[PDB]
Amino acid sequence: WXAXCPA
Amino acid sequence: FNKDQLEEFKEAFELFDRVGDGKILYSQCGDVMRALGQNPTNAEVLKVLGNPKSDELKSRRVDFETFLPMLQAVAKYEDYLEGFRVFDGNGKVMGAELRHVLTTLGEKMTEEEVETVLAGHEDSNGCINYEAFLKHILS
Amino acid sequence: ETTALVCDNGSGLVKAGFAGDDAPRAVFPSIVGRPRHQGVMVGMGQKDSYVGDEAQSKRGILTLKYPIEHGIITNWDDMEKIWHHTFYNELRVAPEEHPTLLTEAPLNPKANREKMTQIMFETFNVPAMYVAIQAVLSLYASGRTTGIVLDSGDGVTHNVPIYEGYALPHAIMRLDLAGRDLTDYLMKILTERGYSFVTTAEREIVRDIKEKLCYVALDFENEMATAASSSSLEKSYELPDGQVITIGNERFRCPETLFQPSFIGMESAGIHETTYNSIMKCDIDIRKDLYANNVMSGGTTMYPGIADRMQKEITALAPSTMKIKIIAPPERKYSVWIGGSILASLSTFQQMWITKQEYDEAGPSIVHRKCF
Amino acid sequence: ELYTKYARVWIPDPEEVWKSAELLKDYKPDKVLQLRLEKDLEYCLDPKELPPLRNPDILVGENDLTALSYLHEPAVLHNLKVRFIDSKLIYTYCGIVLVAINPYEQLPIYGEDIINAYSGQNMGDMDPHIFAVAEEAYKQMARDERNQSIIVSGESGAGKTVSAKYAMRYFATVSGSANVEEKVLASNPIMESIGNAKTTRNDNSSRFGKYIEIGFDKRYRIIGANMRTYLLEKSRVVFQAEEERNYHIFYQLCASAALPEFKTLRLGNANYFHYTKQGGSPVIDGIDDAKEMVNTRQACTLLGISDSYQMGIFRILAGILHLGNVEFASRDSDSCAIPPKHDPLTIFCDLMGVDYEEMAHWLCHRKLATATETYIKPISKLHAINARDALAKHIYANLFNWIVDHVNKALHSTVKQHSFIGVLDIYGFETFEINSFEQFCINYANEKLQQQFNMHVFKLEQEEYMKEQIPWTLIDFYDNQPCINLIEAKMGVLDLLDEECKMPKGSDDTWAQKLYNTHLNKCALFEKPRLSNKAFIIKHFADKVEYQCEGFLEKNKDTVYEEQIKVLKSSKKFKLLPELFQDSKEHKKTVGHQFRNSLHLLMETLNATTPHYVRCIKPNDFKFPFTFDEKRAVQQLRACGVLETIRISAAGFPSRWTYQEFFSRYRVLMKQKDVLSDRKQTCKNVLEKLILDKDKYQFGKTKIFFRAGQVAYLEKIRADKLRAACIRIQKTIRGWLMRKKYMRMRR
Ligand SMILES: Nc1ncnc2c1ncn2[C@@H]1O[C@H](COP(=O)(O)OP(=O)(O)NP(=O)(O)O)[C@@H](O)[C@H]1O
Ligand SMILES: Nc1ncnc2c1ncn2[C@@H]1O[C@H](COP(=O)(O)OP(=O)(O)O)[C@@H](O)[C@H]1O
Ligand SMILES: [Mg+2]
Ligand SMILES: [Mg+2]
Repeated sequence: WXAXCPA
Repeated sequence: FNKDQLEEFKEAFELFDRVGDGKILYSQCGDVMRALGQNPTNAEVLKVLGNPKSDELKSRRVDFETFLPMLQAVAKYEDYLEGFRVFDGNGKVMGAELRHVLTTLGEKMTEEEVETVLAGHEDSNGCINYEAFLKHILS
Repeated sequence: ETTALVCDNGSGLVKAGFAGDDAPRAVFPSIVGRPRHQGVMVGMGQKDSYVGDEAQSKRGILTLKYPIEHGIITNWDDMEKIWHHTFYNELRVAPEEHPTLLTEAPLNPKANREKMTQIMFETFNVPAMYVAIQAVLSLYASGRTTGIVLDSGDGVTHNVPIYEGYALPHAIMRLDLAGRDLTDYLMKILTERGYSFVTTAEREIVRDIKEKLCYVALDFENEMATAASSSSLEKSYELPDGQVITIGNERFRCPETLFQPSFIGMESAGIHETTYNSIMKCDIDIRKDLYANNVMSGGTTMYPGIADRMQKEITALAPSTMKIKIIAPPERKYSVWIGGSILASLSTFQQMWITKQEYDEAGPSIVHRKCF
Repeated sequence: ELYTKYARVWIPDPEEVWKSAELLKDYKPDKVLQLRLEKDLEYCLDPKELPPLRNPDILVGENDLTALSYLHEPAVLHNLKVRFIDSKLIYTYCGIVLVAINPYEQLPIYGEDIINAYSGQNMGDMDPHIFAVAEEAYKQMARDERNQSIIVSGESGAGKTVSAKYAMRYFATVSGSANVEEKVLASNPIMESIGNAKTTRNDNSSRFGKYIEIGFDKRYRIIGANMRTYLLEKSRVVFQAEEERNYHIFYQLCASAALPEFKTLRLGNANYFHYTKQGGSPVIDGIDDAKEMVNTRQACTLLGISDSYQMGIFRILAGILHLGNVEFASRDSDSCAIPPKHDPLTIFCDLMGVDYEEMAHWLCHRKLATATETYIKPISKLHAINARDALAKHIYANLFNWIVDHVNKALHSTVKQHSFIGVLDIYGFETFEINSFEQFCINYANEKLQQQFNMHVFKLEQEEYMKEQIPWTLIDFYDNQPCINLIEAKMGVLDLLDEECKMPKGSDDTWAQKLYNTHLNKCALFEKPRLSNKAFIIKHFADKVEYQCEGFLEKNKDTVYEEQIKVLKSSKKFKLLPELFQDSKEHKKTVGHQFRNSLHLLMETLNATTPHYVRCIKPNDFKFPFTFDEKRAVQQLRACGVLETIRISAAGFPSRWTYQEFFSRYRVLMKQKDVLSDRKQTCKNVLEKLILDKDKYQFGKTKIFFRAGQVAYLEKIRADKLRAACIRIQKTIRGWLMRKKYMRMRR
């Protein structure tokens, strides 16, 4: 993703 | 009309009086006018008569004095020729066609009147010289 | 005439085809392989990279990337390869000639739609395109205007209610659990039985094991008692090399983590409690008619017995006096594609496309306002 | 002025659609009208309108309806009435169109001497007759060697078959002989039995367009006939509205059933079966269907279809009827099954040589193939019923096409055809109290046919103008295309109809709603009925027609699952069934789409050709010889589009005269001041005087073209002049007879 999760 | 004319017309009127009371019927008035040299249409005759009903036209009787204003009112060539040239272009007219149009158009006449007027005026082919017939009937 | 292309990026499998027919004529994994080992032989025709079924055929030597993780496109340079391969190799069609329809999960980052549009207009010169929610397309697929759609593929799980064709955006739930992180859990339990699968190729072996042997327990504790007390439950699978592996409680234990995500260690509750919480976020007048239609979609819902496990525990949550009906057609793996195949063939939908004129006028920002 | 004392006018009447009057007072401009009738009346001019003003009697009864110097419903109806009743003529020309009135009586006119009398003439030469159109076709072909169409239209029973028969009899008589005519005529009882149905208004209505081609060799002798068919009304096979039957063959078959061979088919009575039962009306007055069966089999035998094939056809029709009784029990909202040992399906399999277990499986399931993988999944009772009815329709349409191909095999002959003349029996524009998908398709085909007619007549008028050296821009044109685009364009009525079939939980209610959203204020020809939400109105070329939405989705749905026909193809019990099927997207097409394609193939076949037109009308409801009813005739002149052809012609220049015939009539009119040695310039001077404006009339090379009003006005003034002359003559003649009578009175 951009913050929380990895993608 | 002068006194002489009124006297001649009254005498003629009295010749048409078939009852002796000095009167004619309304329906004879037109006939008397025609006998005196006028050529009014049936419409003109009924108009000067006041568009009479059948009953008074056939049985009401008028003397010369009442007839006279009507004669006055009615009283007060090239078209005739063109009218005949309508039905022609060798200057002739079939007798059958002239008979049909005179007995079926306009103020229709009887077949006997047409036979009477046409007698001796048609040639062997059955053609009428209309200029001669017109001059003849106008003389 | 001219006929829309219909494409679903998903995660894992790509599935693509022409609108107005009944199943996709290209299906292949969205996978890019690059060769890592030293190449010795000279004049072998050795190649930059492989896509889809090529990469899995040769996957011994390769490293396998997935460019889409959790329904987000993480790498674009691979994804352009995957689309290029789909249109030219898989469909053998020039994309100038056909409008294209593209598919996405809800609540994913805005810029995913911008870039996914920009690449389709600028590089392919696709004459018009639309981007549609997976869940919405599953209703067109199953033939309803009403229902709560539970959808899980690889990557993202999401729930959307729809009532007579009005979506209820405040009640959409999304969960990252499904599909890949079941397999990453299955690796870790298989290690407990003495087998170790690390490489990206072994991850594809585990994924095939999962697809063959897993099934959802009707009661998890009863069946764990049975599998402890018995060998009756135990099944064996032959690895590609001909070694043979034998699997007990692990096969039901793996998909149970969909219902108890605490096993992998996520915060949130399982798919049933997000389904019930989603209905709870709907206004009380509709709820009966969402309980009366529940539509499962995408391949992670294919596990045997998952339907009756849902109906059983949702019934236990729900008010007692109501129908709970779970609808799960056997076709459901392709439902999102079939629904987009239906949608793109409607006549009303031909006004809906983003056309190239509109992109030139507005730039890719238009996709937000024109599309859902 | 237009209205005068002693004019005549038409005024409306309930008993006979128009009654005549004389106008008893001249018009004065304003509200009140005094009329005298065939007996005394007063009438209001106001709702402005003035009543249609009657033609002069010299024009009444003329062979050409455009010779009339007023054109109206009443003037046309009167000309046809007097020509039929007094002349006992049945043929009349309107413009290019020939109008044919069914006499229900034999006439001597068809004799071979009259056939030879028509041969080689032009049309204008000779008094109207059906032979004149075939003669024009034949010589147009001889000259210019484009193939020829002759097109015959009107409600069936207006005589379209006998109008074809005489054209065949003409070509066979003139060209020399090859026995086509008798063999083609012998085809009719089968193509009727498969193609004709009862309807609420009618019996033996042909529900399909039948195109016969007559072929010619390089001598222009008859080689042979070819036959094609178009626009089959497939939906009638599975559905009927109240007081309609299915196609005759189903009933003729049912009435056979007790006869020895058909016993093997286990047929019930005519209303045992779902497809025959629905309409209400298994029996017809004056038709013995069991008798007509014999004539059908005999017409098979004379065209060389053996009883081996004949019992195949009747087995297939028993197949369809038994199939219709198959009935589904729903075992879920999403699934259904055929209840065990279902007797209709048992008999259907025993007839068709297929396994009960695979029909029963495939009827309740449908099958989908990914490239690697295939899924077999259930379908609702509603889709199962739809798919069964689509199978029954698809069998029927294939059987019909096979019987047509075998008749083509009988009729074809070896010689390579140099050219053909082709004769089209097709149904006319139609309206009933209730209108439905059948009427919507019939009226759309009749709008394409009307668009051809209207454009061909326009083109011929541009030719006729420049042959007479007149500027085309005077010529006006009228266009169906706004309505055609309304029906068939993208976002049209048929488009959204085919959309609502695929849509999830589409229905007639949401379809009607989609129509009202798309068109209701945005298009001029589409109108919602004031008090209903389930109907719409189309303004057609002839008329406004109100359609109910209620049926269309269940009639327009067609899809056929491949697995069912892939079962039927397997059948090795009897020869014909795989011969029919052996023949992919088309199996998904709706009925409205298959109809629109069949209509495009028809319109291609006609646009290749040069047409000629015949229109037929059925003058009384009850087949009385040489009796006429104005109230049917006014209907059928609309149903044949004649009255819009008349409204088109009455604007512009409907009246045409040759200078010599004009001068022949009107020497009477003009005085010798103005006659010239050029009659043409003479007549130009005459009209320069006697009509105020050239805007009403034009001069060309050989003819004067007048707007509708002008000639009757001239006939007024000519007749009144003629009577003026008569009056003066006859009064003078009578006056001279009074002079003679006065001379007798003196004697
Ligand atoms: N010129 C004519 N001479 C004699 N009878 C005629 C003529 N025109 C029509 N008919 C009659 O019209 C009736 C019905 O016309 P016809 O077309 O023969 O009926 P059909 O066989 O059902 N064909 P159709 O109803 O038009 O599909 C028959 O009884 C014919 O005899
Ligand atoms: N028949 C099956 N049984 C169980 N799991 C499956 C099955 N088929 C696919 N899967 C798993 O589900 C995921 C693929 O689902 P899919 O619907 O193709 O994803 P997407 O919707 O992103 O295309 C993968 O993790 C795959 O292992
Ligand atoms: Mg007929
Ligand atoms: Mg007949």
